[PDB]
Amino acid sequence: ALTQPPSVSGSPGQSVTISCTGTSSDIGSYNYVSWYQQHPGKAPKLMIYDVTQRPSGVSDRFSGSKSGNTASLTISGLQADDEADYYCSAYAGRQTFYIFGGGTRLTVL
Amino acid sequence: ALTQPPSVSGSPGQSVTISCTGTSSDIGSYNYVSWYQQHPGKAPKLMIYDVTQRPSGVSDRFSGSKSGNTASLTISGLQADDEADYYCSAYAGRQTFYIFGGGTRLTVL
Amino acid sequence: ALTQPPSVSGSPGQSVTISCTGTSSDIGSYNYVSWYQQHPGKAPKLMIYDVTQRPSGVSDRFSGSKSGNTASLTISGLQADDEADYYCSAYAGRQTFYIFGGGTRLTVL
Amino acid sequence: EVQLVETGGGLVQPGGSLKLSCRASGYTFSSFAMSWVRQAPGKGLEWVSLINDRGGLTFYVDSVKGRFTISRDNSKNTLSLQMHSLRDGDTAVYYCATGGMSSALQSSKYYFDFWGQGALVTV
Amino acid sequence: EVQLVETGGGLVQPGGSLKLSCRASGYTFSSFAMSWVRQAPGKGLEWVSLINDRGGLTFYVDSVKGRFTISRDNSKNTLSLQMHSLRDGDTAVYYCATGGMSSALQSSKYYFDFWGQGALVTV
Amino acid sequence: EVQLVETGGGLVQPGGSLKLSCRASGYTFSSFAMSWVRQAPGKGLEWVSLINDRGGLTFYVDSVKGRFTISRDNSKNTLSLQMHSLRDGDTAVYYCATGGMSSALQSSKYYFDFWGQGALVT
Amino acid sequence: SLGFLGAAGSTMGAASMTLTVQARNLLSGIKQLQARVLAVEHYLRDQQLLGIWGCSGKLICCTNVPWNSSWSNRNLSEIWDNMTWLQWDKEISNYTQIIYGLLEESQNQQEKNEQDLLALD
Amino acid sequence: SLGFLGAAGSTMGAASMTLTVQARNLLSGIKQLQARVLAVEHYLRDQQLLGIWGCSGKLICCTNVPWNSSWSNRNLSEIWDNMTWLQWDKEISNYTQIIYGLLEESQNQQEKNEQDLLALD
Amino acid sequence: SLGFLGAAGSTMGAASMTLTVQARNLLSGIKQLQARVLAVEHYLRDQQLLGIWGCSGKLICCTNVPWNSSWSNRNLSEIWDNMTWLQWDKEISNYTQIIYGLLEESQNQQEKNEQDLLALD
Ligand SMILES: *[C@@H]1O[C@H](CO)[C@@H](O)[C@H](O)[C@H]1NC(C)=O
Ligand SMILES: *[C@@H]1O[C@H](CO)[C@@H](O)[C@H](O)[C@H]1NC(C)=O
Ligand SMILES: *[C@@H]1O[C@H](CO)[C@@H](O)[C@H](O)[C@H]1NC(C)=O
Ligand SMILES: *[C@@H]1O[C@H](CO)[C@@H](O)[C@H](O)[C@H]1NC(C)=O
Ligand SMILES: *[C@@H]1O[C@H](CO)[C@@H](O)[C@H](O)[C@H]1NC(C)=O
Ligand SMILES: *[C@@H]1O[C@H](CO)[C@@H](O)[C@H](O)[C@H]1NC(C)=O
Ligand SMILES: *[C@@H]1O[C@H](CO)[C@@H](O)[C@H](O)[C@H]1NC(C)=O
Ligand SMILES: *[C@@H]1O[C@H](CO)[C@@H](O)[C@H](O)[C@H]1NC(C)=O
Ligand SMILES: *[C@@H]1O[C@H](CO)[C@@H](O)[C@H](O)[C@H]1NC(C)=O
Repeated sequence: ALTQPPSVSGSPGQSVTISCTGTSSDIGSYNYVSWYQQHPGKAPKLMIYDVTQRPSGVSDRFSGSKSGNTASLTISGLQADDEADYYCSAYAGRQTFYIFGGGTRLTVL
Repeated sequence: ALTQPPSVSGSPGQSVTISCTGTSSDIGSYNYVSWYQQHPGKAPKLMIYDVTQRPSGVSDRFSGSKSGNTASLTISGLQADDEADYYCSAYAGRQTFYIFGGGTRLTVL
Repeated sequence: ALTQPPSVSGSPGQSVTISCTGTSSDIGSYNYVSWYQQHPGKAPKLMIYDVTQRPSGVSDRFSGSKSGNTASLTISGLQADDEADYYCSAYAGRQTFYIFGGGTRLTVL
Repeated sequence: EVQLVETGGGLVQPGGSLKLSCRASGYTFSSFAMSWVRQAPGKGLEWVSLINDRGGLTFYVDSVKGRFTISRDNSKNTLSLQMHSLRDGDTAVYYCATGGMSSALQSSKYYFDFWGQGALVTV
Repeated sequence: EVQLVETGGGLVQPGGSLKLSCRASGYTFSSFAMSWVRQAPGKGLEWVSLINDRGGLTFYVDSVKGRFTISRDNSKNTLSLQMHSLRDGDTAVYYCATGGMSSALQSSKYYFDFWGQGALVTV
Repeated sequence: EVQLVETGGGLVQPGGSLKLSCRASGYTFSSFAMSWVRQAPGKGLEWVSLINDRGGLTFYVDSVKGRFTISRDNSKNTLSLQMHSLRDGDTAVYYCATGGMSSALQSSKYYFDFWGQGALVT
Repeated sequence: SLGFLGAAGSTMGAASMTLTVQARNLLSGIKQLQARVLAVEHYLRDQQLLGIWGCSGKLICCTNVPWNSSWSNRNLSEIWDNMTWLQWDKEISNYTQIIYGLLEESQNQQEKNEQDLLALD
Repeated sequence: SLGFLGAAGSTMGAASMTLTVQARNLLSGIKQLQARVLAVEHYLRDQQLLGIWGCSGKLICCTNVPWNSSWSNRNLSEIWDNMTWLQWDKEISNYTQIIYGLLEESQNQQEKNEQDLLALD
Repeated sequence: SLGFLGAAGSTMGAASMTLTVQARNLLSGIKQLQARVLAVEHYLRDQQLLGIWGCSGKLICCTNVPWNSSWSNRNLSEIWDNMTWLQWDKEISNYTQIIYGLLEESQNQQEKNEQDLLALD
C-alpha cells in the first residue's frame, strides 16, 4: 500500500496539498498516479488521471504532480463542497496491477 | 503434506471412512486423488486412482469421493484382512508433483 | 558470500594453502572459480582463473584446485612479496553472476 | 450519461458462493476494460479484479487469485464477478468501475474512469 | 504378472554416493513412466522423483533437486537412481513404481499402479 | 601495457546521484565485457554490475538493480556507471574491471583479467 | 527408419516418429514446370495454414481447441494404439474443415490477447 | 465475415480482425505457370521479410523499434479509429523503407543478445 | 554495409553480422521460369531444413547438439577470428550430413518432450 496522511484540513480559499508516497517499483517507475474523491456514502469519483491530467468535468482547482517517489494532489481555492475522503492509486506492474494508499479525510474549516 | 486422521476404527462388517484435507491448489483444483493400502512390512498396493476409479483386482468395497478440498475413502463391509496403513496422495502441479498425507492406521475391533 | 579463512601464515619457502568453501549451486556445479591478490593500497590482480589455469605473467608457485564444493589456492616457495589479502570468487549463475568471499591476510614469518 | 448498476445480494456466510452482476450503459461496453474494487467499511479502496474489453484476459489481486472469477458478456452489457469461499475478511462494498486498462490500439488508461454506486456484501 | 525388483546398497556414511536399480518385468517397460517414492521407518510415504517413459524428462522433489539423478535404460528394463550427498534425512526405504505420468498420447496416470518390494538405505 | 583509469568524484550526500567513468587503453575496447566491482574500506570485494562487449546487455546485483545504470560507448573507449539513491552501504572503492562475460564466439571468461585503481566514493 | 510412408501401416502413435521423413519428400518443359510449381504451391498452402494456426515452425503443434466428441468419440487408446492415420483421416474427414476453422479463430484470439499483454507496462 | 478485402473500407482497428482472410488469398500455358510462380515469389518475399524481423509465425507482430513521430504525428484514436488502411498506406509510404531498415537492425541485435544470453552457464 | 557477399573474405565472426544481406539476395520463356522456380525450390529446401531443426524464424539458431571435436578440433579463436566461412565450409564438408542428421534427431526429441510437458495439468 501507499503511505498517505490520515487527514488534512484548511480554511476556504486556501491551497491544500495531499502527499501520497510510494516506492520505486510503483510511483517512481510508472507515470500512472491517479487520485479519487469519495464523499461519504458515495462511490469514488475520478479527480486526477495520469500524473498531471484532469478529467473533463473537474474544475481547474484540482491539480497534481510527481517528484521522485512522492506524488501529490493540490486543491487551490478550497470550497465548502470539497470535504471528502481522498485516495491515491498507482499502477505497479503485471503481477500487482494497482496499489491504493490509505485515505485522507479532507475537512473544510 | 495432507492431513489425515492418525487412526480410524470400526467393527467387522462396518463401513469406515478415512478423510484427507488439502488446499484449493491441491485436492481442489486437480481431481487426481489416489489411495494406497500398505500392510505393515509390505509395499503399498494401489486401491483407488482418480477420484472415483478403482484398479481391476480391487474389491468393490473400496470406493471414494472428493468434495471441495476434502477427499475420502470409504471401506464398506470391513474385513479382518483390511487392517492396514492407508495413505492418500494427490497431484499438486508441475513445480511439486505429488503430495502424500500422513498414514491412517485402520484396525479391526 | 563464500567461506574463506580470515588469515593464514608461514615462513619464507613454506607451502601455504588458502581454502574457500561455497555451496552446490555455485562452486560445486560451476567450474568457474578464480583467485585475486590484493596488496594493501592496490587494486586486486588476477592470480588464478578457471579451476587450474593461471594468467600469463604469474609465477608457477601459485596453483589451485577444486574438489566437491571446496576450492583452494596453494603458494609454494613463499616469498616476502606475496604478503597480501587474497580473495576467492566464483560464478553462481544467470540470476547471480559472481560471489566473493572475505579476504585472507597472508603474512610472511 | 454513463450509469453502472451492481445487482446482487448483500448477506452470505463463510464458505458461501455469491455472484454480482453489474449492468452498464451510456458508452460502448465492448470498448472499455472493466474492473472490480472493494472498500472495507472502515478502510480505503482495494483493487480486486481486472478484465479486458474482450473478456479473454483476467487478472486478480493475490488475496482472491484462486477464489474469484471475473467475466463479461458484451452483448448484454454485463460485468459479472463470482465469489467462492467468501471468507469473512471479504466483507466490503464492491464497486464496479470502467477503466484500468486498454487493448494496445487505444490510448492508455491505468485509471478507473467511471464508477457505479457499490454493492455492500456482508459475510 | 508384473514384478519390480530393487537391488542396491543398504548402508552409506553421510556424504556418500549410492545407486539403486529397479528391474521390471511382466509389462512393456518403455510404455510406462516410473518414479521413486521414499518412506522413512517412522514416517509415511514421500514422493522423491519421476522419470518419463523415454527418459528425456526428469522431475525431483525440492528436497533432493540438486543431489539425486534419475535415469532409465529401456533395453535392459532397468530404472536407476544415483544419490549424492545422502544427508541423514534420506535414511528410508525407497520404492520404485510405475505410473505418475503419461506421454500425452496415453491416458493420464497421476497414480502409482505397480510397486516393488523396496530397499532400505541407511545413511 | 593495459590501463584502466577511473574518473569521478568521491563524496556525495545521501539521496544524491553520482556518475563514475572509466577510460581504457592497451587492448581493443569493443572485444571485452566489463564490470564494476566495489570494496567497502573494511570489507572484501563485491561485484556490482556487468555490461556486455556491445553494451546491449546489463546485469546488476539485486541490492542495486533498481538504482544503478551501467553503460559503455565503444567509440570513445569509455565505460560509465551512473548511481542513483546512493544509500550509505554504497560507500566503497569502485573498481573498473575487464572480463566476466563473453560474446559466445569467444572462450569463456567468468574472471576479471584487468583492474583499474578504483574511485573511492563516500 | 522405414523411409517415406514406411509408417503408413503403423499405428498413429508409432507413425508420429516419422513426421520428418514425409516432410522432406514434399519438396525433393511445361509439364515438368507445372509439376514442380504445383508441388511448391501445395507445400506453401500447407505452411501458410500452419502459420495461421500459429504452428509455422512445428511438426507437432498443440492448440487450445477442445475436442468436441462428435468429431470422434474414440478414447486415446483406440485412436493412438489401435488405428492408423489412414483410418483416422477417413473417420475425421467430415469434420476437418470445422476443426480448421476453429484453429484459425483460436490463434486470432491469442494474437490479440498477446498484443494486449505486451501493452501492459 | 465480410470476405476478401471486405474490411478495406473499415477502420484500421476493425480491419485488423480480418488478416487471415487476405492471408489465405495471397496463394489461393506459359502465362499460367509464370503468374503462379510470380504469386509464389511475392508471397515468399513478404514471408522472408517477416522472417528477417522475427515475425515469421505471426500475422500481428510487435517490435522493439519506437515510433519516431515524424513518420506520423496522429494519435492512436486518429489512426486506429478514424482511418482506413488505404489512407495509412498513402500517409506512411515515404517512410516505409526507413521503418523496414530499422526493423532489420533491431532483429539483428536481438539475435546477438539471445546468443549471448544462452552462453551464460 | 559491405554489400552482397562482401563479408566472404572477412572472418566468420565479422561475417556473422551480414547474414541479412545474403538472405535478402536469395530471392531478389521456359529458361526464365525454370531458373526462378529453381531459386524458389532451393530457398524452400533450406527453409524446410531449418524448420525441421526448429530454426524456422531465426538466422542465428542456437541448438542443443554438442560439438563432437572430431568434426573440427580448432578452438573458438582459431575458428571465429582466424578463418573465413569458405575455409570452414571446406574443412567441415565431410561432416555436414552427420551434423544435419543429429540436428533433426535433437529437434524431434524436443518436440516430443514439449508435447509431454504440456500434458501435465
Ligand atoms: C504391422 O502390424 C504388425 C502386427 O503385429 C506389427 O508388428 C508391425 O510393426 C506393423 N508394421 C509396421 C511397419 O509398423
Ligand atoms: C459440438 O458439436 C455440436 C454438434 O454436434 C454442437 O452443437 C456443439 O456446439 C459443439 N460444441 C463445441 C464445444 O464446439
Ligand atoms: C461424411 O458424409 C458422407 C455424406 O454422404 C457420409 O456418407 C459419411 O459417412 C460421412 N462420414 C463420417 C465419418 O461421418
Ligand atoms: C462504413 O462506414 C460506416 C459509417 O457509419 C460504418 O457503419 C460501416 O460499418 C463501414 N463499413 C465497413 C465495411 O466497415
Ligand atoms: C526521426 O527522424 C529524423 C529524420 O526525419 C531524425 O533526424 C531523428 O533522429 C529521428 N529520431 C529518432 C528518435 O530516431
Ligand atoms: C513523399 O515524397 C513526395 C516526393 O514528391 C512528396 O510529394 C510527398 O508529399 C511525400 N509524402 C509524404 C507523406 O511525406
Ligand atoms: C581483409 O583482411 C584484412 C587484414 O589482412 C582486414 O583488415 C580487412 O578488413 C579484411 N577485409 C574484410 C572485407 O573483412
Ligand atoms: C564422434 O564421432 C565418432 C565418429 O567419427 C563417433 O565414434 C563418436 O562416438 C562421436 N562422439 C560422440 C560424443 O558422439
Ligand atoms: C573427405 O574425405 C575425402 C575422402 O577421400 C578426403 O580426401 C578429404 O580430405 C576429406 N575432407 C575432410 C575435410 O576431412
